[PDB]
Amino acid sequence: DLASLAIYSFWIFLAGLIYYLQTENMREGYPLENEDGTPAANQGPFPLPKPKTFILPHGRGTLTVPGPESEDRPIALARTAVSEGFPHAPTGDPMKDGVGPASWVARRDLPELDGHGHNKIKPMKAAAGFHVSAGKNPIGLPVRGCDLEIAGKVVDIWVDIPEQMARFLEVELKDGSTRLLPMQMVKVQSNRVHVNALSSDLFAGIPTIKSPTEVTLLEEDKICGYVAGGLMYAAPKRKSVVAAMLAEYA
Amino acid sequence: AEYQNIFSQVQVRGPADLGMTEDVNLANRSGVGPFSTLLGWFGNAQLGPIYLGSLGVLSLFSGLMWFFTIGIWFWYQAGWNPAVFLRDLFFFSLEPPAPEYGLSFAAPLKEGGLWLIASFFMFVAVWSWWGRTYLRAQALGMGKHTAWAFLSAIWLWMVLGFIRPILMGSWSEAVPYGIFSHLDWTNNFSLVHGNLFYNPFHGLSIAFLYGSALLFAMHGATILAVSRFGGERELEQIADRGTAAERAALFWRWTMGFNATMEGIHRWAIWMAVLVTLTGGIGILLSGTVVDNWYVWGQNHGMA
Amino acid sequence: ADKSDLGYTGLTDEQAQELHSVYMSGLWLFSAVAIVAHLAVYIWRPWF
Amino acid sequence: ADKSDLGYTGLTDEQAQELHSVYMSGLWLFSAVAIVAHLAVYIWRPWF
Amino acid sequence: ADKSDLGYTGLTDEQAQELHSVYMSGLWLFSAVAIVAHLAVYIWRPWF
Amino acid sequence: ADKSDLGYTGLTDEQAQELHSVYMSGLWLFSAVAIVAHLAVYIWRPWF
Amino acid sequence: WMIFDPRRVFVAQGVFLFLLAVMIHLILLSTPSYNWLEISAA
Amino acid sequence: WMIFDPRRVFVAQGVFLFLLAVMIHLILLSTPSYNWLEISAA
Amino acid sequence: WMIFDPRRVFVAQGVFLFLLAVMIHLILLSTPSYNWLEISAA
Amino acid sequence: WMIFDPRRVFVAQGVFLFLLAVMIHLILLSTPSYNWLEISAA
Amino acid sequence: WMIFDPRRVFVAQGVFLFLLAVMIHLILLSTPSYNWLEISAA
Amino acid sequence: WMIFDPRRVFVAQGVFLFLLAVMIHLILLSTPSYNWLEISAA
Amino acid sequence: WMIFDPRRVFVAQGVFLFLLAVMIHLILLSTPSYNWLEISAA
Amino acid sequence: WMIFDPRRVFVAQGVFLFLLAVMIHLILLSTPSYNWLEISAA
Amino acid sequence: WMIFDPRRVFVAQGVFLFLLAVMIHLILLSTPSYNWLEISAA
Amino acid sequence: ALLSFERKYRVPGGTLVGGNLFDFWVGPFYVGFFGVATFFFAALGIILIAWSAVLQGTWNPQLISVYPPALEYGLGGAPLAKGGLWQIITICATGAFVSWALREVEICRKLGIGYHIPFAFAFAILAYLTLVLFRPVMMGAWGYAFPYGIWTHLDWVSNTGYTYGNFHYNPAHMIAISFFFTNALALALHGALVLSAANPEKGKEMRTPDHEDTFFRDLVGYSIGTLGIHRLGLLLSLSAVFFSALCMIITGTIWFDQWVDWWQWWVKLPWWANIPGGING
Ligand code: BCL
Ligand code: BCL
Ligand code: BCL
Ligand SMILES: CC[C@H]1c2cc3[nH]c4c(c3C)C(=O)[C@H](C(=O)OC)c4c3nc(cc4[nH]c(cc(n2)[C@@H]1C)c(C(C)=O)c4C)[C@@H](C)[C@@H]3CCC(=O)OC/C=C(\C)CCC[C@H](C)CCC[C@H](C)CCCC(C)C
Ligand SMILES: CC[C@H]1c2cc3[nH]c4c(c3C)C(=O)[C@H](C(=O)OC)c4c3nc(cc4[nH]c(cc(n2)[C@@H]1C)c(C(C)=O)c4C)[C@@H](C)[C@@H]3CCC(=O)OC/C=C(\C)CCC[C@H](C)CCC[C@H](C)CCCC(C)C
Ligand SMILES: [Fe+2]
Repeated sequence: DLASLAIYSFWIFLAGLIYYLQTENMREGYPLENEDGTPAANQGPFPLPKPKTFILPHGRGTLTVPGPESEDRPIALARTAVSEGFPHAPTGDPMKDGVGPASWVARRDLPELDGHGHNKIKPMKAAAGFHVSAGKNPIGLPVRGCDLEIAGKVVDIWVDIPEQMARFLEVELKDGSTRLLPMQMVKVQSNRVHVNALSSDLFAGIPTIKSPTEVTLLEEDKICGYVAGGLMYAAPKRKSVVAAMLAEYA
Repeated sequence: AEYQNIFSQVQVRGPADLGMTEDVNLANRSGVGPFSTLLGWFGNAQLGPIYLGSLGVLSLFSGLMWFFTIGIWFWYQAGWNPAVFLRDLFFFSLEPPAPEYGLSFAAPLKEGGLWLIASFFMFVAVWSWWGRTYLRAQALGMGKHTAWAFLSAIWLWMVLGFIRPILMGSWSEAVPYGIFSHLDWTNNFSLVHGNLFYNPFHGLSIAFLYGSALLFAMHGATILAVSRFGGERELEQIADRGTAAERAALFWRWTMGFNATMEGIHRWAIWMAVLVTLTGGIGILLSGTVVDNWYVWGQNHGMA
Repeated sequence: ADKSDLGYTGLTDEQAQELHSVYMSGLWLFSAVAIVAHLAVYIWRPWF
Repeated sequence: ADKSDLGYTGLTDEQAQELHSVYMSGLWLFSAVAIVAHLAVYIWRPWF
Repeated sequence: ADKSDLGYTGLTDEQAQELHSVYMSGLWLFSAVAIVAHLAVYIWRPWF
Repeated sequence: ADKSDLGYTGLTDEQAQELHSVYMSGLWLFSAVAIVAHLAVYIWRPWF
Repeated sequence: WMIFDPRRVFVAQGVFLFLLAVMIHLILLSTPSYNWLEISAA
Repeated sequence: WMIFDPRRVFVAQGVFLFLLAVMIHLILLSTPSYNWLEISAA
Repeated sequence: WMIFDPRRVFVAQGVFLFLLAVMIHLILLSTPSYNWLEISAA
Repeated sequence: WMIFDPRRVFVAQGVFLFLLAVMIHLILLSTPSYNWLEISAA
Repeated sequence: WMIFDPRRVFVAQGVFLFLLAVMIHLILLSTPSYNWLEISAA
Repeated sequence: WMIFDPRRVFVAQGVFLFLLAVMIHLILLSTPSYNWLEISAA
Repeated sequence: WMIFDPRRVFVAQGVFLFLLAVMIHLILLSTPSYNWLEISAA
Repeated sequence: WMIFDPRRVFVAQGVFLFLLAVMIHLILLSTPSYNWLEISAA
Repeated sequence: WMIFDPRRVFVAQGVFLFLLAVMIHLILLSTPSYNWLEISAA
Repeated sequence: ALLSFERKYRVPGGTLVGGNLFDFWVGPFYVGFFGVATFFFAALGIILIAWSAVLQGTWNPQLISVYPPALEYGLGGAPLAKGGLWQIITICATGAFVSWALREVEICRKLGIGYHIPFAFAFAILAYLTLVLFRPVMMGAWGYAFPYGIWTHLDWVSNTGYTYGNFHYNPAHMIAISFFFTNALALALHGALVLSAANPEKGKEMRTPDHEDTFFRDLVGYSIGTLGIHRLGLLLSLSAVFFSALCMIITGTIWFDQWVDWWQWWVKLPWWANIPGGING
């Protein structure tokens, strides 16, 4: 048709594009809030749109995103500097309130639903998935903490169907009160598991699941998030933990 | 035989779970393929089922017969022995009617032979398989975005042997057939049009292919990094922002200087895919009847 | 200690004995004194 | 603790408190000098 | 643990011991050092 | 353990026991090693 | 929401008109007619 | 109200004009007529 | 719902008067018959 | 008040002038007709 | 129901008068037979 | 009941009314046999 | 059975009868001899 | 301690004099016409 | 048990001779000299 | 600057030795212990494109040229602009890339995500550095490299890019495009994947993780999971870098001749050695 023609519909329309896209990327999180709960200093060169249609996956009603941004979940920090930019500091222990590394938020009590008529996640004792018949079978195995010390025995699996991949290692204590712990943070070398995230004297800090079967969405934030709690902090400052944090490969 | 429980990765197998039933069919889905548990403790291990009929036994069969059309022009030169066939499994070659016959299908089986048949069986091997990334995208009630990166993908296929070399009066302007043949054409459209560098359409067609290792070099790293929280389930993180959507919405803001959402990261991933072969769709749709040279196009618009 | 709503911070007088006492170090020595820096400029060398 | 529905702010009367200082008069002398420092240029040098 | 008002930290009385000894005399350990250091730079070598 | 004043830290007089041996004598013998080198470098052989 | 106040006019709106300056300046200072900076000697 | 300076005026706003001052000192020199220090030896 | 206004006229339609203003201004300056403003040289 | 006096006041003036002077040395090294030993060459 | 109505048939109705017009305005303004806005001399 | 009805009559209605017309408009406009609009002086 | 019926019947009439027609409409106009819309003139 | 002793000036100033000496080496060891260690054969 | 009585000798027996003939026929088929399908003509 | 849920994540540390000495948030941008270093490297290298401008003759980014050192000067340096300024941008840019890939680790120890992100820019330091530290280092000097520009190395990738004949002939390269065409094969889908969940046709429920085994199994037949496409999307884009370094670790230092002279060790076989056949015959 022409030598210089189609490009002047490319630097104009397709340049009206990173202005149409970056907003569809700056929805969740925005609008901007400061460090207490207050209309912020700005929003950006790509201002945020008012949310559109999001029909919910399991008839859960009406929620519009960008959605919850305000201060509903509990926050507590002891300020060391007042001007915006410098970090904050926990009041008590940083493993107590949940400020800094271990991150979560208050969600509504409903287990992730998929399809057939039951929750997304269940163990092997309930959802009789795959059993044990012939040969020697490694279900019921000892574990080691980040302090290089025995913690508990994992004796059951949490199975899956659509994605065929187990998710949790239910650590039952001697008390019988079960403690929960995610999947992409564990490494077993030989016969006994060795953890490097949480010591064997900090496992009750992660509270228990009130239902041994229900996997609600309020409770999938700390169980897989507290592992970060001892990834930032643990453990200052001298001695045997320095030979357990630095170096290494995997 | 039993099924092992290796030391924490982990896995438990899936039994007889097909999927959903609303608009698809399931009777043609005859048998769930035998599960190759290839120590499937990393990804998955599931085969079947799938959609069967004639919206399907046409792409395979036209793929086949297109696939069959170029391969016997590899056995044609061999000497009728299977030794030369794998020795030149690539050195053999095949093209359409001569640059002085072109549009004419009247080329015999001797010379400009087996290009009119493969492109005839290809033309029902990808225009009824784009009618299955667009139709099975409704087999339940979903969108069609899957065939909106496939309608700008068979668009670089809508110049190379369709729209250029048919209203240009030449089949030799359509691509040779096989493994080695078409590479004396990826270095033939290059000596000819004056080096396609100063051609910022093929050139900025490349500027949407060097960026799909700038969006996927980090996507398979970062969603493998937020996984220790629970953002691998990409259908409970968008509206119901998960705890892997607060281990990611700060990172790239702090780093390079802009974050996305869990609906947001799939909107730059396919705005660096629907424009790969589109700017090069326009970047082989303008390398023809405009200015034949791009060295004699790169001295008229580019410094002026 | 935690904070509340608009407009901490803010707010006073950590905005009046602080932010008022740090900001005007860029709206005078670069606003009015730059016109004294204009002195050796506003004729060297625009006029030929 | 934070805020409520659209908009807040808002709000009456909080709209004309933080959106009428460097936006109403902040873009008024910017327009004044856009006629003041333009009329001395209306004549030089569109004319030779 | 944190205090109340203006300002911290800090730190009365450290308006004339912390924010004037390594802050205003910094405009002396480099600004006044420039007075004697520049007396052999402005002529090397704008005047060749 | 930290103190109060300036520098503290400091840490008076850890401001004159560690800012002396490697701060002064480190940079004074970085001035007794750098100046001297020039005296075989200034003229060999920028002049050619 | 949508657009706030005290952050744009300090570092962003300061490079919104300066950006709009050099997209006007870099055009009218090179045409074979005007100049008014180089054309003042010869 | 709002905004920040005890963080933004110590090493964040003082070079905001170093964005605008030092980026236009470069253009004022390279010119083979203005110069002010470049062309005076020939 | 589904779309916006306090974001499509305060910052969108207000840039729809600058996006469309200058584009053809230099399309009718590239085509040499108007010019229209260059009264200096002549 | 705020900021840092026992921290970021002896380190905001050590990699800040070195990030405004010694990096600025490179542009007056970008001369090779001036230059403080290239005068022998030109 | 069907497709977006309070979303799809208003703000994207613009590109029906925007992108459609412009590309058909493309292969038209150039042809030395049309031009129409180049006619000046007579 | 195996496929759709609603979605075809608004968004997939264009691929039979426009794209069919627009990529066919180009070929009949070109051939120096019709013109209508390239007639001008004929 | 295996399959449903009465909803594909508005697209198997929609775009089907032209998926058979478009390719056959493109071979009879290529020959300069016939054309019928190009030759019924002189 | 005003600054850090066994942290900022036992090896970190060792990459301060080292960050200066060698970046200029490949300016003085270089240069098209100095060398006096390379050009001794030709 | 151990040997497929039902599984191998009906459905896998078909593809055994099938493959034992397919690309071995593609050896001495239409050879330069033999042929015996191109011969009984000229 | 911070998001609405960025009230809590704000915690110091992360950096290596010394303290929070460098770790201050400036804007949305993270300025950590590798922060005023990347401010140091950035405000030092943009003028390293403007240095080779007063000498070469081109200030414009069109044809700015800081050429690689001459092919024959040795293990030392070069002239000025033709290798010297080239050798100045050598530890300014490569000084910045890892003032940033271990400053990402100043955001990975700070929280507790997977250490897999400071790992994918690392292949960007395994195809670039297959051009400075690898090939130029051995066969003589830094002369076996390219000019820095945006265009200069283009007509360097073209004209001086047929020196091994026809490069499609290269088998390390071929298969460092065969991971560069499937690069975008598993993204044009994966990208449409999680848009059609929330927004189907209009008003229809959002989808769940079991409509992925009735679509992609309803597609090509394979379904390695929902996190099995962030582990076959990193099998797409990182590997177009070290099988490309492969035909830049074997190409010029071992086989500086044609690599179309490579596909004639497939016919030299005692089976079909003295007996040609197809095409060749
Ligand atoms: C516009 C310029 C040319 C062209 C430029 C190039 C260049 C450059 C390259 C190719 C390459 C390829 N091209 Mg091509 N190609 C064109 C456009 C096409 C189109 C199309 C129009 O839709 C198709 C179907 C193809 C087909 C192909 C593949 C066979 C091959 C690898 C692509 C890839 O990365 O997928 C990989 C993933 C897939 C799922 C595709 C499946 C194909 C298999 C997996 C790869 C084939 C490797 C080899 C030939 C097989 C040998 C097996 C032997 C028995 C040992 N090309 C046009 C005609 N194309 C690459 C190549 O290596 O060529 C041989 C290559 O570098
Ligand atoms: C001198 C060398 C020139 C040059 C010479 C050429 C030539 C010649 C060509 C290109 C083209 C292109 N160049 Mg170039 N190019 C140069 C520099 C580069 C560089 C670089 C060194 O940075 C790169 C990475 C590229 C690569 C590219 C691409 C951006 C572009 C083709 C896109 C494509 O292939 O997708 C194609 C993908 C598709 C069409 C999708 C497939 C759709 C089909 C219909 C579906 C069939 C799938 C099939 C069923 C699969 C079967 C699966 C089986 C079941 C296994 N060029 C230099 C400057 N380049 C090509 C182009 O088109 O220009 C824009 C082209 O012809
Ligand atoms: C005869 C022509 C040859 C050919 C000529 C060449 C030449 C010459 C080369 C290649 C190279 C490659 N070719 Mg080839 N190539 C051919 C045609 C093709 C086609 C095609 C479709 O036809 C394709 C897809 C390719 C693709 C490939 C890759 C396998 C390989 C480049 C790897 C890479 O980019 O990562 C590597 C990534 C990097 C080097 C980037 C490093 C990351 C850095 C750290 C980040 C930069 C940051 C930046 C400075 C800052 C900017 C950001 C802003 C601040 C915002 N070639 C034909 C067969 N090809 C290159 C190669 O193999 O060497 C490795 C190469 O030199
Ligand atoms: C196989 C690896 C693939 C890959 C992965 C990858 N790239 C990445 C990342 C990852 C994971 C990031 O996390 C980081 C990022 O921010 O995300 C986009 C990045 C990045 N990839 C970028 C670019 C890039 N990556 C490329 C390629 C690739 N990246 C590969 C395909 C390419 C091409 C096309 O080759 C480019 C141009 C940057 C946007 C960003 C790197 C951010 C960064 O590290 O910044 C540091 C730089 C400075 C502080 C500036 C100082 C440098 C000097 C001042 C000047 C430098 C001189 C030099 C010659 C520059 C010239 C550039 C061009 C003219 C060549
Ligand atoms: C945005 C540009 C990117 C892109 C996009 C893209 N590619 C796509 C798509 C999209 C949206 C699809 O929707 C479609 C797809 O379904 O992906 C899996 C596809 C696709 N892209 C593919 C490849 C591909 N991707 C490419 C690249 C790219 N595609 C870019 C990176 C290229 C290049 C570079 O040219 C190619 C060649 C395929 C994986 C797939 C195309 C699916 C298809 O059309 O196949 C139809 C099915 C057949 C032809 C079956 C026949 C099989 C053989 C032909 C017969 C021989 C085997 C047979 C089994 C004989 C044995 C006998 C038996 C009966 C026993
Ligand atoms: Fe993904």
